[PDB]
Amino acid sequence: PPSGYGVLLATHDDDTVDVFTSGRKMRLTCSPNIDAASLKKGQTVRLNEALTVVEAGTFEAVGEISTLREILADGHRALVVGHADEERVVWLADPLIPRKLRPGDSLLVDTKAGYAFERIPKAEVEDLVLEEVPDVSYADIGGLSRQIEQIRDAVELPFLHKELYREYSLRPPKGVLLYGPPGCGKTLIAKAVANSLAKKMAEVRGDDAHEAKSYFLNIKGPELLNKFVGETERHIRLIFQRAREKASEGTPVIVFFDEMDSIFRTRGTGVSSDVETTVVPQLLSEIDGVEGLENVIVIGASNREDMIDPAILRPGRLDVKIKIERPDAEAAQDIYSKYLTEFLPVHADDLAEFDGDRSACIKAMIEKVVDRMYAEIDDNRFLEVTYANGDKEVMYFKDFNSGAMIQNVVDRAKKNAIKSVLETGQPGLRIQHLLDSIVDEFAENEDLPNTTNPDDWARISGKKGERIVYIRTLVTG
Amino acid sequence: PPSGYGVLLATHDDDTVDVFTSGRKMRLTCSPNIDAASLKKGQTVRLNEALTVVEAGTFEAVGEISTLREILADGHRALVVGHADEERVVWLADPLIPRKLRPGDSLLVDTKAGYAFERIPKAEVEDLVLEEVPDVSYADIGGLSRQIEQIRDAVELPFLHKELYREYSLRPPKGVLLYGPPGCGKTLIAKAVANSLAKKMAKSYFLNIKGPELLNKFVGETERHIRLIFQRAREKASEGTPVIVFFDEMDSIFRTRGTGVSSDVETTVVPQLLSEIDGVEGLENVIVIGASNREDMIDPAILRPGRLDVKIKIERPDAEAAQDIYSKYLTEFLPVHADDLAEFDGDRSACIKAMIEKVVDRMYAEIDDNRFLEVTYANGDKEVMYFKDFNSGAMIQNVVDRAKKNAIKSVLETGQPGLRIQHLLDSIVDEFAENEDLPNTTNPDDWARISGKKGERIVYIRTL
Amino acid sequence: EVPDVSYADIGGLSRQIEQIRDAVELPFLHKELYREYSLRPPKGVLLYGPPGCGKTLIAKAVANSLAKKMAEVRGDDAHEAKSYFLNIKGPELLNKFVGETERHIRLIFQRAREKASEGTPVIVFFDEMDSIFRTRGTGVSSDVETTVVPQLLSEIDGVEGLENVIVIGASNREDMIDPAILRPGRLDVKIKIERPDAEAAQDIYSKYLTEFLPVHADDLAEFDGDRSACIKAMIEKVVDRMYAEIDDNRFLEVTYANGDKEVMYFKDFNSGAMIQNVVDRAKKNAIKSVLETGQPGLRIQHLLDSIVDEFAENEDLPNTTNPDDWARISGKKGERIVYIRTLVT
Amino acid sequence: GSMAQEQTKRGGGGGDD
Ligand SMILES: Nc1ncnc2c1ncn2[C@@H]1O[C@H](COP(=O)(O)OP(=O)(O)OP(=O)(O)O)[C@@H](O)[C@H]1O
Ligand SMILES: Nc1ncnc2c1ncn2[C@@H]1O[C@H](COP(=O)(O)OP(=O)(O)OP(=O)(O)O)[C@@H](O)[C@H]1O
Ligand SMILES: Nc1ncnc2c1ncn2[C@@H]1O[C@H](COP(=O)(O)OP(=O)(O)OP(=O)(O)O)[C@@H](O)[C@H]1O
Ligand SMILES: [Mg+2]
Ligand SMILES: [Mg+2]
Ligand SMILES: [Mg+2]
Repeated sequence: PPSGYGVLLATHDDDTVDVFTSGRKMRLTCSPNIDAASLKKGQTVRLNEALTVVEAGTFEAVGEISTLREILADGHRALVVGHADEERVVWLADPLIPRKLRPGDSLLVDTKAGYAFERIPKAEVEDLVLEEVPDVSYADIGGLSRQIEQIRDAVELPFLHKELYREYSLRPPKGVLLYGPPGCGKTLIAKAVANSLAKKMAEVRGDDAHEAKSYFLNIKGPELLNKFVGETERHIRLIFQRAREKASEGTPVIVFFDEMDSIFRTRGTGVSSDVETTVVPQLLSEIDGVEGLENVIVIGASNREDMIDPAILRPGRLDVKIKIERPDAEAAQDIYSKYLTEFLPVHADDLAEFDGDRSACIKAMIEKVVDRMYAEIDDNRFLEVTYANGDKEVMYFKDFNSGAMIQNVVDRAKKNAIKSVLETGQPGLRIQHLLDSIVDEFAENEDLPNTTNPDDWARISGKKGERIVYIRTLVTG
Repeated sequence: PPSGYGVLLATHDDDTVDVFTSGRKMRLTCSPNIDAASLKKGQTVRLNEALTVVEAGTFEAVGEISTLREILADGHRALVVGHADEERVVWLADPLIPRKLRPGDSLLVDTKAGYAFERIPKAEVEDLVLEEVPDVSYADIGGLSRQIEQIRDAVELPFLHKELYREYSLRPPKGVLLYGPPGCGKTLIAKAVANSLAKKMAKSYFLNIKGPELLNKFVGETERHIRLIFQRAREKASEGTPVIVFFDEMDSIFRTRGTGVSSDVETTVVPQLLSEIDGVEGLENVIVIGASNREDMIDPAILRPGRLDVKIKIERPDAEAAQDIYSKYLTEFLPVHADDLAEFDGDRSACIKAMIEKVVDRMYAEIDDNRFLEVTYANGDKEVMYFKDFNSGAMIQNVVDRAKKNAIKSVLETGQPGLRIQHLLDSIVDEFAENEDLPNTTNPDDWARISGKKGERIVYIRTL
Repeated sequence: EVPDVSYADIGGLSRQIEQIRDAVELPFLHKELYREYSLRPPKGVLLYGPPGCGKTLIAKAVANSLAKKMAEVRGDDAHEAKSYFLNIKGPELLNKFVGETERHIRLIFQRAREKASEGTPVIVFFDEMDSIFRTRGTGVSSDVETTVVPQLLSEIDGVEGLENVIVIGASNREDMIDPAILRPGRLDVKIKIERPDAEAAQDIYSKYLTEFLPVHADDLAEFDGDRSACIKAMIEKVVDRMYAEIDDNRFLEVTYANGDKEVMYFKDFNSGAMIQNVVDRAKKNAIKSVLETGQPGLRIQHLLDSIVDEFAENEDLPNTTNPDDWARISGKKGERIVYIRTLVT
Repeated sequence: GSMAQEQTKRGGGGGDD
């Protein structure tokens, strides 16, 4: 049978309720089947041709998004403004009396019915902060065991043992700063953290899909900056409001500021841009202000620690400072082992001397590669550096080795092996291919040096005691 | 006979549907002729006087158009903004749920019904990000065979047999950086490889963006322009087809993030690009190709292995490369002098080849007739740098154009339809009568690099 | 939520708490004497100093005290008690449209003047007003402050002025603050928060190392179970180690424009936040040891090596002698410092 | 050689029903 719908306004003990439909409000009685006490405020009902309330339900449909301004004294009505700066009070529905409401929260309203049904999540945050879960895990990271343990203890440990922390009256750190030379790996650690966080909530909690996406708000560095006044501050405030409302008792929320070395500026610096004076104080007030966050972790990745404002690096805002160093020999071996797995096509001639023991052959190849790469020979001499004292110091390729360089060398060796397979026809991977790839990679970076190169002065001049003033390429030709 | 129309909202297990008609929502029952299972959300339904659905057609093609803001987590609703900044949370029809909708997409909606029917393509967004069809081929480029081989290996091969790469677990290259002296043909190689990849597929898309075009008076516009460019690239590559993004003249924008220019906004533009290449979100089928005659001025963070890992150095053409370029720009169909044609007995190819050989022999000589510059180094040794060390491809093009202009003058003065070898020979020496921007100030960076190659710092430059 | 902190949770600041009480609580506790002497409460309060030294701590402690006073005076409703403290949170007033931030400021101040009842103060706290505080000519990217500052300074004092509203500002860059707003009659009380000394460090450690924290039995063995004596001895040892002129505590070498050389230790760049972080790191080490070995207890060596771990973590953060705190020492020497080098290993 | 930030000025607009 054909029937219409209406919006319930109030319930009375006379078994009669007020329903708004067809643009007018009428007081109608309910069917015997339905229970008056079961009905709630702000939920829809289904009428009939005789106007008999037969079915209940909830309202989920379209509506003009209204900005909530304040909550009245009675607590059941709310003041909202519309697109045309029209202010009006509306009865709050049952599901809004959930997190505590705040001024400026978007609400779904029906002007004719005058009821606010739900809070729409802010669009300026969700459409951008969320990202797809990377495949990188802690297993796929090598040579940074101490850093991995430290970041684990800073992020995941406090929430696994909540009672132990409560007994000592300790709280999780309010900020982590990852820093180091380029290519040593910080976005990889961020990927591992994001993957671990997604795994923790998708299975151990098992709430629903896409919920793991909601956590770990990832924001690129300059993307918050925009051409307006107060827009960046509005974005920051919306981000932190979302983080605060998504942070639960023991459930953490991670805000990752990629490329924090240039966190919108260094305050008191920048001839071309002066946005620091308005963006830095907002972030400084959001973190460790008059009202402080409870279970929100701020993680930043930087390549120039000096270019970050000092007031944000002090303890209480970015507590745990994790430094990633360029790999040494043992770390280089681990990094190579992270890529040269026992599943690559291995040449039969290279396995001839190992009697088919692929793992031993790979280990020996890794050792040979490391020895070649870290050899102190004239072939490995890259640059000479002159300082204020003038002492000419030699710098090899080992001083610029990184996990990215190791991956590039391995990929180039794989490409050379594929070329050999295509041309000659013999399948497999050869150690000589790795050596040729190393030689080509080292020779391809002869044009990198310039008059000045950062990311190494803070590590060289500290021991040397004098600033780098001259750089020369060594014997070539 | 008369029958109305309505908008379907949802289906129920009781074989009942919700229909929006005349600005009101009603509960209806499908007719026995139609099947309730086949119904889809947002589909137009034909009603009758008895308020019974009897037939369902296609979706409405007219109404308002709104800008999409976000997609709600429930997967059945979307927040959009109206013409007057009015915000509506509207249902998504079945067709909406190519690539998934992104913020900024235009949706055909009707506010009273509250449904989004169709994604409406916009010409302005397509025009903002240009996608031309390159036509330059590998044939048009001569004297750079090994560089063409390298760029084929770094681009063409990974997509020719990508299944082999997956078997070998090899990651296709993500960045190629062409560098060298100016005028050596940096853009031609990129255009040629783009055209070859377009012909190879049997579909690809190519994005070309210049340097200064990514500069704005305000702050926060270049970064969002880069973000939009990479979003377009990701949208095009989501289908699996490779996408090439070419940055032209990277020397001007996103220089060294350190001191660099004493007053520049560069410090806030390079990291964004970095975050677009290496980050928590990783692009899959996007290749970034950059060309800059000043490789030392590029940001070392961009030049880190993994981003622009492939590095190709173009060098100034030698005598054989000059002959190749001349052969490329001199065809058999080109008119030649009657005397030369009679000497070669109609063998036009031999005539043009011999003329090219004579021209390239004239250009490369140590005689004091082709003196170009005088260079005095730190040791004080004076050396005459002739044209042999500055034979760029654009210079060859200018030589050919000047020779053709001289041929036009000769044919309009005498009337004989032919081209003389003496025309090109005179154009060789007339090329440097007018500046070609090869000479520069006291201590140029190119001459500093040349001195570093030589081993003694160049201090004095004199025109000859 | 009003912060749970109280004045008893702030250590090393004795004169400053007295001043902040005299500015706010005293005029309303003794209205009769103020009327007799024809004295009115100070119009503005200013807090400044190195970051992490406790400005926001005082700002929230005074808010908690005001909330308690209003609860025990007017009524037990939480909202009315909390409504007498206003939070700005920085550049919240800035808006895209022209002339809207001024309207927001005017609304705020008119509501503040309507709220006061000559016995109930209204407190407006500008958290990190360095954004609004600008010299009207230092702008490079935008000059919205050229419009914001006149409106605020005219609202504060003018032909129509506020009577019993206290404006509290907290800042870290005092130089960037506009000279006009740094005037008697607008910011009467200039409270300066200084980095803790030895006694202040001991007081802060006592505030954080409470006697209720579990202590290892071996530590209590020396004092035979006297928890307070053991804890105070540990605090004394920790503050002695941290405030010691040892070759391992050398931090930075400072060279001025005139050429004077100064050796600065880690104690120079110390704050209450650093002490709290050291205590938290020691507690983290203790709980990790408890998990690994199965025995409870916080030891002294945990504090001793947490100190060196923290000092090593923050051992290298210099940047082209940015005058965050170098201005004062440079003025003492005579010329601004230009050269620095890290003394590590 | 400096960047700017924009402040908008809303224009009058009104509709009926
Ligand atoms: N254990 C490891 N240590 C270092 N690098 C690794 C390791 N494992 C893998 N890598 C490789 O190193 C490359 C660079 O890592 P990553 O992107 O984190 O550097 P980054 O910190 O982003 O550099 P920058 O800060 O200069 O952008 C990655 O592509 C990754 O494949
Ligand atoms: N094989 C070749 N080598 C070099 N130049 C060539 C070759 N073939 C043609 N040219 C000419 O070189 C000119 C420049 O080519 P291209 O645009 O690739 O470099 P470019 O970007 O102009 O160099 P620059 O960076 O100095 O501007 C073209 O006009 C073309 O006619
Ligand atoms: N007596 C004390 N002196 C200084 N700091 C203390 C004291 N007691 C505790 N602290 C800690 O110092 C930290 C920082 O203090 P507060 O937030 O008041 O200043 P701040 O806001 O960091 O200063 P700024 O805004 O300049 O960074 C607090 O988290 C608090 O736990
Ligand atoms: Mg990174
Ligand atoms: Mg070009
Ligand atoms: Mg503060």
